[PDB]
Amino acid sequence: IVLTQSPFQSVSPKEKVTITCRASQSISSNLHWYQQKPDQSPKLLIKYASQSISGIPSRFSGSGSGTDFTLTINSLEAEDFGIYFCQQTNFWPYIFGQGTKLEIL
Amino acid sequence: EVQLLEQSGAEVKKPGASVRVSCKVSGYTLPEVAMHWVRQAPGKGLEWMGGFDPEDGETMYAQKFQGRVTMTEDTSTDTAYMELSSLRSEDTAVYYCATTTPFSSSYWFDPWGQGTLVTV
Amino acid sequence: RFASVYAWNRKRISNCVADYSVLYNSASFSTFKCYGVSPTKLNDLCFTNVYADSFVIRGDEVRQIAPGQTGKIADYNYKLPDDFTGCVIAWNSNNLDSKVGGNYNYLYRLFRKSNLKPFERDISTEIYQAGSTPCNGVEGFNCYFPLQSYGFQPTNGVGYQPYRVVVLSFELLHAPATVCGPKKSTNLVKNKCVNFNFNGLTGTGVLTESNKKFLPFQQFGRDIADTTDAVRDPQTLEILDITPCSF
Amino acid sequence: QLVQSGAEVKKPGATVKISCKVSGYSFSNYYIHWVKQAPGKSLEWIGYIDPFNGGTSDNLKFKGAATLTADTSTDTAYMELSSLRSEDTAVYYCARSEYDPYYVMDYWGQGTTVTVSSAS
Amino acid sequence: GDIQLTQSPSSLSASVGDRVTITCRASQSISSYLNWYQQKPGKAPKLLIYAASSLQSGVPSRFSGSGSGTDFTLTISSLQPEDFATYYCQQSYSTPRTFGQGTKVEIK
Amino acid sequence: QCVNLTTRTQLPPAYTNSFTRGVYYPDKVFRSSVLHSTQDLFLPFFSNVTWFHAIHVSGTNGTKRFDNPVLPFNDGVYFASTEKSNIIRGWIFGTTLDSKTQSLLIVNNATNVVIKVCEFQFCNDPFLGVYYHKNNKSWMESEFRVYSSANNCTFEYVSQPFLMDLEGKQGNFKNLREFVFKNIDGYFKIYSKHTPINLVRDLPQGFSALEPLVDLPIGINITRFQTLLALHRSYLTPSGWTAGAAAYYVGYLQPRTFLLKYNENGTITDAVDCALDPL
Amino acid sequence: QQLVESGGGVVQPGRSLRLSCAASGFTFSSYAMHWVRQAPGKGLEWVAVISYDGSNKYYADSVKGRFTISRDNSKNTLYLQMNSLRAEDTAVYYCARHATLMNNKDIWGQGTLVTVSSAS
Ligand SMILES: *[C@@H]1O[C@H](CO)[C@@H](O[C@@H]2O[C@H](CO)[C@@H](O)[C@H](O)[C@H]2NC(C)=O)[C@H](O)[C@H]1NC(C)=O
Repeated sequence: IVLTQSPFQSVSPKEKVTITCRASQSISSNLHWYQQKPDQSPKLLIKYASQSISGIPSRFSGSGSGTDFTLTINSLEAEDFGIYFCQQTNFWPYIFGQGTKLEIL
Repeated sequence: EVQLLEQSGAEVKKPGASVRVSCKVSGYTLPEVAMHWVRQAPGKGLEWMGGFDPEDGETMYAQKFQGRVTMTEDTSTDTAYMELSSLRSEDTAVYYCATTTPFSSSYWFDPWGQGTLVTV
Repeated sequence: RFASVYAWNRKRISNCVADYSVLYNSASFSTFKCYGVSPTKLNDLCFTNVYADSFVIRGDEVRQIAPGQTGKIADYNYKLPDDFTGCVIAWNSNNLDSKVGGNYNYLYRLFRKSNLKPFERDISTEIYQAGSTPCNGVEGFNCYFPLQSYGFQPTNGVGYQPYRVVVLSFELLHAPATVCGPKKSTNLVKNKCVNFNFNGLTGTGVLTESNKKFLPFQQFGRDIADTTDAVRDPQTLEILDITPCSF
Repeated sequence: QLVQSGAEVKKPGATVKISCKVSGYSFSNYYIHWVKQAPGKSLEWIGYIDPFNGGTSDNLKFKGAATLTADTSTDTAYMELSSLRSEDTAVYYCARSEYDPYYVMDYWGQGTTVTVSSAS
Repeated sequence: GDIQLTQSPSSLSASVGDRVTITCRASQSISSYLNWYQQKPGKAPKLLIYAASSLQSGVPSRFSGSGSGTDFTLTISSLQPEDFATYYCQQSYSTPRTFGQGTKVEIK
Repeated sequence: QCVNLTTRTQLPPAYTNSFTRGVYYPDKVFRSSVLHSTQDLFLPFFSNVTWFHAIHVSGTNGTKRFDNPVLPFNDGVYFASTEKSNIIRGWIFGTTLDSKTQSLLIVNNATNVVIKVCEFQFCNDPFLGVYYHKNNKSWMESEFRVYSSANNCTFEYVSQPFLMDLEGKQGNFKNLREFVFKNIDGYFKIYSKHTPINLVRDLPQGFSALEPLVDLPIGINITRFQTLLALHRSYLTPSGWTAGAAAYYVGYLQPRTFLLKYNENGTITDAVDCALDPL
Repeated sequence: QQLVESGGGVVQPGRSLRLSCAASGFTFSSYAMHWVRQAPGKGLEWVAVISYDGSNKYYADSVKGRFTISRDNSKNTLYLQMNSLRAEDTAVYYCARHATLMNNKDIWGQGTLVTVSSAS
């Protein structure tokens, strides 16, 4: 249940920037995505990696199949990027990925 | 020594059917005596059939009646079923159950169950 | 295969090896909850008769399954008492239980004549009278079959996939406690005069090895002053000698 | 919403008790995740407690006797972390969770660091 | 007395892909205790609709049961050539159980 | 099942003198060249050991005579089997040899020994019905010739064969297999030795330093027992059982002091009684 | 999963015949079973019920000749004795099961022909 989505980001903003959670051979349909800010309590953005929770802009969509999931921050600006953690599921050790730091030009 | 039971009993069937013959045993059990069978038509001689082979440990069948006649064995309740099929005209006869020694090398049928007539 | 939850299996386990550790080495049980006290502290604690309550339920039917909770599965199939020193171990078994078309081999009691008693079940196929007019084991009006077929399909949802659930109700009774792990058995050190604790046997001295032929029934030896002289291992049976170190 | 205690600095070897209060929903019917956040590193799930019963499915990564109790009178889940050490100088989070395996860490506390040094 | 059923029509010659309406009317008010059976002459009665408003596995939505009380209907759609058989309506309200007289869909 | 073949013959049991027999290893310590002294239940020296000729082939017309009455298990039993081919088998210990009292049942097959502390129902003549399996030409042993039911069981176990017969000698053999059955406070303790017995059937004057096999928790007070015999189903002889000839020895134990001379290898060589004679 | 019925045939009126329905795949013990009649050109007319879960036998008052129904649950079988027969009862008999909104076990045998006539 290891997640190694993406070390960090360095691209021009306002592009459909993708972070691909390449899970292990544990092909788990459930997943999650949270947004962590520098010294800020993170908050789950994408619930179940397909469903959207109330109060989240559609700039960052989430999808994926089996183990390999993806999060596409479409038109990500210079005011939203941060760390983006992937969150595991039913597999008992709920280990979270190494996160997806987002730096932009 | 040994009391052999009835094999089938009073069995009568019209043409176009099939009948079993379940030879029962008492005083012994099934997997300690080899089974054998004998056709005996009224006013005719003997016609050996079925059988358990002392050699090969296999349950014989008459070479003249291969495929047509089969047998199963239930050792606990000691029921040795003999299944007939493909009824013909001259099939009606007494079907004797007999037995030979378990070990090997025996030709005699010392205990038997007075046989069973069938109907064609 | 597992059993139904209206008729679950009561596997009484006595005389058992250290296996809670293995239960942690699995690390695959979805609902691995453990009650009374935290699971790890039951590692070397030994109960007499661990009652495995073996069944298959749904991912939403395990919502009802909890110590002291109610629900169709917790009221007509398998009720869990509030006081629970056991360990509920559920894991998604959609691959195993469910087969193509729907695994209806398991059944469940959607409704019952009454409620279920702590750690019991109901296999009584007697058709309950949902209403007033009787049917007496037959079907008809104001009477329904007590058993119902699961929906166990390979396309069942995560909240409906067939979870294989074993409820290891750990039971500390007055009988000798059988099912325990290593019992805090530390590794032995050799050639060091120490206080060997060999199944309660306390004693000090240089612990070397022994060539003394202890016939299988000979675990520890003794001396002329009721002092053990040659001892043996409880975990990985091996013989040893003693010479009390220098005074 | 979850609230925690202020940031604390403690001693090695000893223990500490952090608390987390809840408001906005039924406490006794909603799990309480406890998750560590290492100093400048990734996250670590330290466990969760059921608000009603002792549903303390505890992580095995660190056995620092980080027990989880709770109180439905004051609606506060207590994480008692024992054997404080350099590996505990991280920030801990109570988090709202589903009462079913739908476990999601979406509503958190403020996050309380338990700093560990050779002194206060 | 016994609960009487009447199947209308008792026989109906149909064609490819029609929308036939086989009503089973009951002497009493039966909530949903009616079922539907398919049977070629000489075969076993294959259940089509149970509770008179619910499909059966293996049978697609071309069959559709509806109704309540005294009036029930097998509303078959997109009649394919293997649908032409003897169909039956069955009550399960009280004992004894009575079946319909049978309705035969046949090709023209 | 369990043919009632007790013939008619009680076969008055003869008497032999257990000169230096029945000295097991009682202690849990390995002592070397130590002249220890033990206050345990031993077979008395030069004690009347009842020789039970079990299957008694008579010289008139064969017609072997069956034996093995329900011998008392009063305190402990020293059993000495001499039979060449393993006609002797496990035993049927128990208080009533019936239900409500779990009758300990040892049974030795060539594969493994089977120990069952259950509530058995032994019929008149518990024996081993070693009949011809007749499939693959085998010797299947019907065990329901011992009891009639097996239920209410608390102990069950399978181990290495007790009665190991390594004949291989054809004389100077028929290994004296000795077993001390000892019902210590709900614990059946079994001892053993395979000895290359030289004499034909009498107990030789050797030191049977019996080594113990197992200590099984029973909890029931065994007061009787009866050995089991492997009987082969005979043929039409121009139902049928009683193959071979069987003879063994039964002595009883007493709580009397013994001296135990251990050796440099920690084996017992000298053993002198204390309540035997002035010397 | 399968139902076998005894051999039917012609019988003189006023006699009695035992008719067996043996099941395979799943047991008849857990469920009930029914006997249904079908004459050439006639609709399916239920005849009788047997329910092993308790103990009771329900017959059709339309055809009430005390065709007594009983069980042999050791081998998944049920016997209906046809008593006080009449010419109209000549039909094929079916061993059936009703799926009443709870189970899906509607299994039917091959069906055998009983004939009530003095002419063979
Ligand atoms: C356990 O069993 C033994 C053996 O049967 C009992 O000892 C016997 O007691 C009777 C009655 O007093 C005597 O007649 C026998 O001679 C005794 N046999 C010997 C020599 O041990 C013993 O009393 C039983 N103990 C219990 C508690 O039932």
